[PDB]
Amino acid sequence: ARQQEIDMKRQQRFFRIPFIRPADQYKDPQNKKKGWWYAHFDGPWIARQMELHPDKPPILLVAGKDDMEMCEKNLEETGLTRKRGAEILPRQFEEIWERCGGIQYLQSAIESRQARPTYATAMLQNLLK
Repeated sequence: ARQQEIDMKRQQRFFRIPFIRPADQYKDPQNKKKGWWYAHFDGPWIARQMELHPDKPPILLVAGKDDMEMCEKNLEETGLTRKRGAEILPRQFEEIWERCGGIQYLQSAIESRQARPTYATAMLQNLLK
């Protein structure tokens, strides 16, 4: 069943990491746009992904659809966890998620059965009201 897929009984971890682009990093100390990478991992994998770059629009990625775009490494295989407190709050993630159009993207794959009902999709269904 739908809920059977989502199943809100797994691990939920959200993180973020503000890293500067190498190219801009050295070519110009001032002209070094900072890119923020956030990802809401679920258990050993992830279900929500969002990228923000001063030069690159809000790249909203999700499991199933942008499985190749989003993080392709388990929590330990990611690195954000190893960092110095990469974790974050769900309020911030959903803050930007709505600030751009993540829900719309999810609702699109959700209906097309591409979003892969894992957790965000269900959370989205509730976030719709």
